[PDB]
Amino acid sequence: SMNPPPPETSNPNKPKRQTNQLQYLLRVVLKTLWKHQFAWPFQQPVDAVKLNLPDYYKIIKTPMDMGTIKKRLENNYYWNAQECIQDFNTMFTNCYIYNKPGDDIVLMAEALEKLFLQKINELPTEE
Ligand SMILES: Cc1cc(-c2cc(CS(C)(=O)=O)cnc2Oc2ccc(F)cc2F)n2cc[nH]c(=O)c12
Repeated sequence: SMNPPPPETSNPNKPKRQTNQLQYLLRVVLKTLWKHQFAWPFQQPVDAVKLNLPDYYKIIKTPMDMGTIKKRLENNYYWNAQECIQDFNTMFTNCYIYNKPGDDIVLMAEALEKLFLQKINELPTEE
């Protein structure tokens, strides 16, 4: 029932980096997913109390959401782009585990996941 604390977006002891790939993930990949018509449920941690989903955090043990990912990109929380990509893949996998196929939320996540994959199919490089 209770909402756990949301995932950290800053850690003074974690080594940070900004790469061109990470800057792209923020400016292009995240901000394009953000504006999609299906993005709104994924823009903040799932509020199990508001939604009356006391089982949500009983089943989902590594929560993740694009709002968290956004703040992590903006705080250069990540070391490389694959760390970020893994937060996206965790967010989608969470949705498919907790829900069932055909659910409206699942249809939303599948659409987002395909757009996301289009956008990271080609990332930039550094010289
Ligand atoms: C990942 C995620 C996000 C949400 C969700 C989040 C918010 C925003 S907040 C501040 O209240 O948490 C509102 N409604 C939601 O549920 C929906 C339920 C039907 C639907 F068609 C569209 C939804 F967005 N849910 C709900 C159930 N399962 C999930 O995996 C899930």
